[PDB]
Amino acid sequence: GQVQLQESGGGSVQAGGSLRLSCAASGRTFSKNAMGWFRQAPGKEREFVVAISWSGRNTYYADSVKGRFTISRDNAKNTVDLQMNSLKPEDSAVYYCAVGGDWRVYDISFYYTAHQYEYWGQGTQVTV
Amino acid sequence: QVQLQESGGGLVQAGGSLRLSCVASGRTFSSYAMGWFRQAPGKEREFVAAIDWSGGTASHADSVKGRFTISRDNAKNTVYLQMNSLKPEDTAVYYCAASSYWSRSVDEYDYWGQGTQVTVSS
Amino acid sequence: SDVSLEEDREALRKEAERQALAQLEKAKTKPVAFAVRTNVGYNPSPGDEVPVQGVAITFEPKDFLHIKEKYNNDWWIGRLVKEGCEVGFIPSPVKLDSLRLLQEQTLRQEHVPPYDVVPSMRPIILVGPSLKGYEVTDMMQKALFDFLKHRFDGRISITRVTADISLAHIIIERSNTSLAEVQSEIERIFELARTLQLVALDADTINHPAQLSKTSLAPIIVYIKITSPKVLQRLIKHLNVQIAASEKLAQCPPEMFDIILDENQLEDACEHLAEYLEAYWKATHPPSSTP
Repeated sequence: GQVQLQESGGGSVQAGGSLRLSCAASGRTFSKNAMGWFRQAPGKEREFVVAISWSGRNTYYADSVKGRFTISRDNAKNTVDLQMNSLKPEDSAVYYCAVGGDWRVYDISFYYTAHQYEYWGQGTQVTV
Repeated sequence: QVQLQESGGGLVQAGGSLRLSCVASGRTFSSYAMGWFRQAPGKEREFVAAIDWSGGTASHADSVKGRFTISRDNAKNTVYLQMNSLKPEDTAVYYCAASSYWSRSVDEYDYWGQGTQVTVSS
Repeated sequence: SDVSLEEDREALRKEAERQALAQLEKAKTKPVAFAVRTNVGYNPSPGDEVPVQGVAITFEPKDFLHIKEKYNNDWWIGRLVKEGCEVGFIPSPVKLDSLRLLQEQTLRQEHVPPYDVVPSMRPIILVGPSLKGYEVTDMMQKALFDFLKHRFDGRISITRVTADISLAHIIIERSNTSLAEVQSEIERIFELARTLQLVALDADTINHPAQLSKTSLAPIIVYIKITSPKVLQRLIKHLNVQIAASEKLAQCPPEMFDIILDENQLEDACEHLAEYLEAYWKATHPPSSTP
């Protein structure tokens, strides 16, 4: 098990609140890989949240979080950060970071599709 | 190797409308930009119109601007040339061609049809 | 024989790479033949059989590429439209579709074409503060065009577009008013951007970015925003139609604009637009292209 995604920054907040999630990748430099966040609520299927391109030039947000969440990436440290502001109860779920597969040719829909991501973190809880 | 077949040529009249079509073989039609060229007798063929891969962008020769319209549908492997306001100067053999590039130069097209003859009576 | 042919092929591949490299250096100063906006991203791999190993261009979805030459049926020579990016090898749609199929077979997974031909310079189109054809918006947009003509003199072309280029039901609108004239204007805008000069359009019928989002013009949408509805009413004195679309433009999602000019001072807004366009000029005119 060489690749490891360690996540941090979860917890509980009051509605309208904010939180910062972070994920540090190790085992590969992942220089040409996307990195993103998915979430899963109890009884709901897993759903896309946000993703950032390997270059950091392009970001992709789900409509449910556009404007309230922001993603950033530091490749030298192999880390991604997710600033979530104005949090709502519908945002309560376990959040998973993920590293995209070694895509050769891809469209924007790859960023939104979980089976296009190769490596995953264990998850961090976020409640209201 | 893509095979192309034009059709629709014939004897037409000035001021009328004519629709030419070209059907392509193979399963990679959408990977090629499609062009139409026309040829006076004894002369080298000249550019008429080209359409890009999705059909969202087209270019037309100055002499046919506003009168001719190139289009394509990738579902039938077909290219069309809608020719309105036919003038006697449109009399020529019309050829369809496929290119992996974007161009109006004959040398940069890779596959050619056998052509279809259009005669515009004045 | 297996050893002897591998030696003859290695020498032939080595010579082909040297000539391909020399052809690449010649293309640095060649004019841009055409531009494409990508619908896919491409990460080159060692097995892609690039004409020169390691000199294939990496790009992302919605990137813009300036194409210089056709190398062969599988490869073009061009560059990503971005500062710091040099000419390299770009896969043709023929090559990209084969790489895509190979990936889908590897991962056990009719596609939209990967490239759209777009103008070599994205045309600038102003929207806001309200409806064009009225004095308040026409005066403020004329003020921005006059500034651009002076700041970018010799580097910009400003032209009027009276044809409804949004039409590039709509069947009734095209029956109102000629796809021939619209297509003719579209090709004219492509031609104005051929030599890589900045292009600014005074498009009368374009008041909202959604009217031209589905075209291949790929414009640079500049939003002149008056954030206070009271200030707009002050400047107007048909207020009702004017205040409504300024509210409509404010409702638009922000990613639908390329620039939002909401600075409280007009001079600061002009400098903001000038800084953005100078960066675009640098991205389209790299230093290696001028000798």
